[PDB]
Amino acid sequence: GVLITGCGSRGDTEPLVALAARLRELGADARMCLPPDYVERCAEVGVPMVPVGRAVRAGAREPGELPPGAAEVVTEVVAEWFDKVPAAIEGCDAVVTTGLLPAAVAVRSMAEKLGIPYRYTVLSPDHLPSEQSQAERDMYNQGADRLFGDAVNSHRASIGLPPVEHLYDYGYTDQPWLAADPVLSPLRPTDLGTVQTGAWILPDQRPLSAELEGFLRAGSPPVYVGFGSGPAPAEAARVAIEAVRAQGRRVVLSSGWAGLGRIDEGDDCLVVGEVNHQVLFGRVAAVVHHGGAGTTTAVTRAGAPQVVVPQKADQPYYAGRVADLGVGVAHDGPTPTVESLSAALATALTPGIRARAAAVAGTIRTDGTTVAAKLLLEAISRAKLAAALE
Ligand SMILES: O=c1ccn([C@@H]2O[C@H](COP(=O)(O)OP(=O)(O)O)[C@@H](O)[C@H]2O)c(=O)[nH]1
Repeated sequence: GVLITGCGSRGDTEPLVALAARLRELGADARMCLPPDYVERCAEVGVPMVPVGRAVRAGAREPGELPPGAAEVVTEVVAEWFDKVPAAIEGCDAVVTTGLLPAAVAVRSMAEKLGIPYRYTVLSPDHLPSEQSQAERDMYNQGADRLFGDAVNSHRASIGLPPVEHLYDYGYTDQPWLAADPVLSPLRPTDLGTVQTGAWILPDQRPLSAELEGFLRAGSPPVYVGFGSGPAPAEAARVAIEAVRAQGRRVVLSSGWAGLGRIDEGDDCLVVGEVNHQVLFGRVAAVVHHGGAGTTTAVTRAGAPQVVVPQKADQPYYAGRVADLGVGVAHDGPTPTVESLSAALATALTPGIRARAAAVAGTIRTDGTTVAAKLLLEAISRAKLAAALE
């Protein structure tokens, strides 16, 4: 089998689920360890998953309950991953991981004990160890060793392993994969070591809800607005609904983890939970979003013009890429006004940008999980998987 693990928000998780589902399609018994947020997501695509640790979404936790990334709970997190992974990693021939470092180091430790290959994956080029300075890598290593090195080493001893240090190097490896689209996120030409697979995208077969189908059929193509797993700007729903209205468009408002909702009873608005983005984004006039490596990839592949309203990370990088590609607008700052979002939308709603977005869509590959599957085949070899890829 193959074990796939991670701890993070939806963007850290969805690519992993994509890889797991692809591996199962290719005849490999891929299974996962993920935070409990993702139970429904894995089940609906037929991927076995073992929940590990605290929920990542605040609203999924108890009041006052700290997130898995909180420094205060790191000892517990390390213990939990060492407790729950052994049953899942049994019978596995390789492990692929992204996300939270203390969890990743626990997972690599268990891979090391079993003598099976471990691969870490990053989702945007700026996160590659080789894109950090030496001083930065030193700093990350020292921080990790100091914060949770003792806990990791205690659990390593419990399974007979020697101590390890430089936990950033250890968790990320010396050459993590880059599961990111090369058009959207180009890798510098001098980097020969990084394997850039393309984004890991699950071909989404889920139907749209009856309510969303009805909404789409009942009028002109709407504008989607959503902020994904992350925070939304002050007055986000009001500003976005009013700005979209100003452009003579209907609104699909994704509640997201921020829990956005309608501002009135207007029938020109539909509030949605989880949706099939691949399908929906082909049926909207534009997408206002946080940029989100995964969301940006989905929008770009769907060919919808964009307004990127970056909040944190990472996200300003994607806003800039979208603007550079000419397929959308990089909103100036994290907090739109009705005026600023209206202006950005007007630009994103031209026939020209529609054509540009349509063209760039065809350049975005969706077979990154097949590249990853082949990489796994070669790592394990050094059966049904070789046969399926042939
Ligand atoms: O209703 C939704 C919300 C999210 N996604 C997918 O979840 C991923 C979110 O990726 P991103 O990197 O933007 O994650 P975030 O920053 O929101 O955690 C993308 O593949 C989205 O298309 C989806 O299919 N439907």
